[PDB]
Amino acid sequence: KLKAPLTGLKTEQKVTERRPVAVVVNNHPKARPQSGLSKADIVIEALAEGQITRFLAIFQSQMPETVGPVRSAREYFVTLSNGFDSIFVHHGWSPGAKKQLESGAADYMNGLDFDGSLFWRADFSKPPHNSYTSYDYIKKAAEQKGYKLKQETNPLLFQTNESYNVRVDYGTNNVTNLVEYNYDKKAEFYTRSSDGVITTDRETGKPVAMQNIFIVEASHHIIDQDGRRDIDLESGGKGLLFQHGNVIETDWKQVNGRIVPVKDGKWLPFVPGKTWINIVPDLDAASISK
Repeated sequence: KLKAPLTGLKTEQKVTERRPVAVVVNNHPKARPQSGLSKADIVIEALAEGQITRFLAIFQSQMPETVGPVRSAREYFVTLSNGFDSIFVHHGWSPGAKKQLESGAADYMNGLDFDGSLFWRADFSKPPHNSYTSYDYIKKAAEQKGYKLKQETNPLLFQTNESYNVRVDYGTNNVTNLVEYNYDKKAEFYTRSSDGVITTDRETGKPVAMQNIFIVEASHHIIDQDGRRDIDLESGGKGLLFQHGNVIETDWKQVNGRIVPVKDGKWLPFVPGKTWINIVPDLDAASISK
């Protein structure tokens, strides 16, 4: 029947009203492999702690069992979550993020408040990379805060040979953080790996697969005395779009809280399926390959 808003794939009527759930997911080496990333429609990676990146996994067409490890919230993540007015799930936060959310920026769930009940601690890992929750517990937390679980969200724009792969380097002089996306002509999708290991979902033991790689160049600026940096996600800018082994040079503008790829005065559509967005402070961090 109808299609899912964030994937463009057909689904059942009930999902059509399932409110998006955006979870901040730990991407520190010790947090891999994470749980539930294969069920996310959109996953956004961006620099968080030092040279370490962090994810915002947005679920809508598919809800995960357990998801995590959960990590601290950042302003740019609150902003990204809001592009879909999603229930914001996290654990801890930066000063800016705190005031933002305490100012009513979004319906949130802080691991701080449920650590011990709706949020649990994994025993095969140590803090603070052992913090998880589940869609079932997330619902229970919504039932207490009076958060609406059903709402319709405006869908993304989807469409109806060659083969280029891409790598993204976040690391610096001494620290390394390499992400690679390899297209599978046969499978007709991309595979991911970080620091040399293929990105899998601990919950399935299977590699995650997406149909769009969207590299976005956004200004990273320090706005803290400790050095914390923010990411200008409103000024628009340039980026790269990889789909079907193809590569497309593009720009991007923010349209209603969403980062929209636009080229020659028009929105570029996405291929139905999962999408992975990589925010980088320099489009130079990316490198394609045949």
